[PDB]
Amino acid sequence: MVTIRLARHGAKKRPFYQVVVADSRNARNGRFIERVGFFNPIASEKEEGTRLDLDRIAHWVGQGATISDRVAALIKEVNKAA
Amino acid sequence: IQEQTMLNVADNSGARRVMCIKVLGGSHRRYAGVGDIIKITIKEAIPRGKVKKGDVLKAVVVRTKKGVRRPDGSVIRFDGNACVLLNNNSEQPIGTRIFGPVTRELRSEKFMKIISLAPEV
Amino acid sequence: KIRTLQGRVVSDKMEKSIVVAIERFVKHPIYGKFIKRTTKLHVHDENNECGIGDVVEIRECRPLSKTKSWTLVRVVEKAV
Amino acid sequence: NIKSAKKRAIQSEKARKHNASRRSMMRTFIKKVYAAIEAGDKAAAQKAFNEMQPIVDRQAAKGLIHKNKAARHKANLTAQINKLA
RNA sequence: AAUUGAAGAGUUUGAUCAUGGCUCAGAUUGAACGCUGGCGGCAGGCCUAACACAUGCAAGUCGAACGGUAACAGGAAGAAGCUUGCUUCUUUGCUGACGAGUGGCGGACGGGUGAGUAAUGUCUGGGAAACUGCCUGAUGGAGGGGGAUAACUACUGGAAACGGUAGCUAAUACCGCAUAACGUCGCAAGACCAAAGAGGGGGACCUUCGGGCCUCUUGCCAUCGGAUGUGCCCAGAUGGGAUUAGCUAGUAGGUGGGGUAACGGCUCACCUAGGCGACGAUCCCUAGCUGGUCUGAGAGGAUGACCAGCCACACUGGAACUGAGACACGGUCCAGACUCCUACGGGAGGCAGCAGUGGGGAAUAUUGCACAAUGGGCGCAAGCCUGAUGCAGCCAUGCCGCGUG
RNA sequence: CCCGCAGAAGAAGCACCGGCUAACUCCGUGCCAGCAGCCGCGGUAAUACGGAGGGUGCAAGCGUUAAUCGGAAUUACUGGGCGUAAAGCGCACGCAGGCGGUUUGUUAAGUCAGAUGUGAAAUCCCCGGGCUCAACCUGGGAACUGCAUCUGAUACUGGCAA
Repeated sequence: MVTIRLARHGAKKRPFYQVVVADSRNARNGRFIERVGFFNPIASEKEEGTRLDLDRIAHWVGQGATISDRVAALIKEVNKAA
Repeated sequence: IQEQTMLNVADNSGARRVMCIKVLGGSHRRYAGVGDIIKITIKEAIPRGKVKKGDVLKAVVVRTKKGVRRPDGSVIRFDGNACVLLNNNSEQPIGTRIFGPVTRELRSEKFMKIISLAPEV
Repeated sequence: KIRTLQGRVVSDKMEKSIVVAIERFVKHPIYGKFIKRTTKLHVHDENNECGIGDVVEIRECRPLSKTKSWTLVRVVEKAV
Repeated sequence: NIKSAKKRAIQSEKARKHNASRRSMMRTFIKKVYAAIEAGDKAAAQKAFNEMQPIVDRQAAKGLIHKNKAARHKANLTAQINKLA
């Protein structure tokens, strides 16, 4: 299935996850269709700890993309009732 | 078998055709074709074999078109003559694997290895 | 509406088919001189209409044979 | 035994026997339609076509004929029994 | 904001000026060797033998498909220390759960390697003739039967993969009948093709007392869509050698027949004699290709280590089966150029997965921990698996920072 | 990561010094031993060999080797030459190919302009942010100098006509 999932792209002990849409069969850091946004688990003063293109996530959910547990959690954190 | 007999080889290390140059054992022994030892040369060899063309060494006859007679009168005849290559001094098989049928008279002394490696006895 | 390539015909000895040379004016990647290059395409012919030396317009289609993938001249019904 | 590759070998053998049986029966019916075409008589060719058609449709439904083979077999033999006249 | 950018010198000569080669100062590395060596962070680490591999793991899961209980728990008609549960029966699947089995999905992903491959490959740009499990939208069905088998039971094959011989049983295993259209074939009339349940809770009624009945969840089938993956075509680009110039009969087109999911010489019969090539065909040698990387002021020259995309291979050479997807790393069947293994007759295996061993080399690491995270497989979920991955170990291998006041 | 404790405490080598190339004297040896990338040094006063002292570079590294590019404009498209330094076929006719005097009309193939799709992400460059800093990770842009398609111009080239 098409999945909207995280891809670990950071350095050692400091991960930086790219929230990305990809086929489920591909590797974690491999081929993807489009890049929705990002999420840094390392906490900071910035409001860009997580950024998501919710329009693209809605478009792919309508197309049939499934959402991972971490992506659903990040969508619950990045909403109108934040 | 006899002198000037072209023979096939069963073992892998022995390569294609061999020709008997002397019939070992005895003074004017003419025909020895059952489990006897014969001196051979290599008349045509493939490069995959360890031996090469023109190398003199011993053999033991394993299959013969004349055929060995069993005690009850049974005759086991093989199409085409075959031998297994042996060292001149140690009289042990150079070839690691034996191909083809062998006969139960090849059981005495150093030929248990030949019939153990052989498929059909 | 449709991609068309235009070129002269080299042999009509094929039955229901022709070979068309398309000449392209390309720049050399290093020396910069505009050199002329030729691409020869096997083109399907209907009713053997194209005879040698004729400039014809060809259109990409499904593979009609091995090495054949192009088609007829122009619009049908003989527009004048 | 517990390894899935061995159970896959068992299942592949059983499915090959089953699929060979069904493929053999549909090729027998198709070669019946072709033999009646080569005979040149239309009534037995139409009866053989009417006997072949549910079998080839059913095995396309079950999943080894993949329905475009069924379409091609029906289309070709309908064309041939109509060209028999 | 996003080309802010170019250094020469030594050496021919008695001396000069040219030409011209040689050499140096610079940057770079998957580097090696010698000398020396404190710490940390990030990255890198078999460049040869695609040589041969000991040992351990690298692909399983679902009891919410099913028969069932091989283990672990909860229930005891039988009498007990003459204490009444502090332990036990011909026992039972009754429940939770579960060895093995049938079945479903996954084993085609992820991981490795660069051997082949100078063009069924790659990069860039176009096309139609196609399929597409799992994910999603719309519409409509989901009715009723049958036969078998594994497990099992008894016998039994020198103890090969382990097979046979009888009997019994279940399913979301299998096969028919009905149904039949916006599906298939057909110019039309018409003909034809589908399936399967399970789980959870419940007013009344009837009842095996398990259900019919009412919901809910999920599952099934058909068709048309979407999305995604894949197959196919065309054009351009893609090393060297012309001391390699002529190669090609399924070769080149056509028409019929077959074949594929689909166009197609893909294949066959027949006809026509065509096709490619000096804009390099064919042959030989070499080579995975790209994004990129190093140098360079650029244009170029070199190169494809890591990382990411695409291709190809899985002891060698073939071949098909299952399946949506393979002609399949840890799947089958053959041959063998190899090692183990008898009941010497009867067979097993394939690290170019992760460690590691031998060898080769100038040289390249641990037979470590964890699924905590991110991914994948199964499942409704808990969860199980994951040598992907996250980490750690070793090595000054590179970059960077700090220290030795 | 922070705090605390003791004591400068536990922590410096490698190459070079004739010119290119920053840094020079003395002792030993005497075309020997030996150095060398090139020129070249050594045959009794050696800044060139081997030690010492001094100095110069780089520094947890430093030299040597291998391989690439640069310098090399020494394969020259940018960007070379051919009288004598290497180089004009002994000469001519000539097919392919390359290039073409002048005017007008037409086409827009090359050419130019604008737009659209793509040119994956990463890397490279710019503006920021996070690791105490840097390396490293990362937001956005720029770039990907390319290809295709649509529209427009007609000066040069190409086609056609006169």
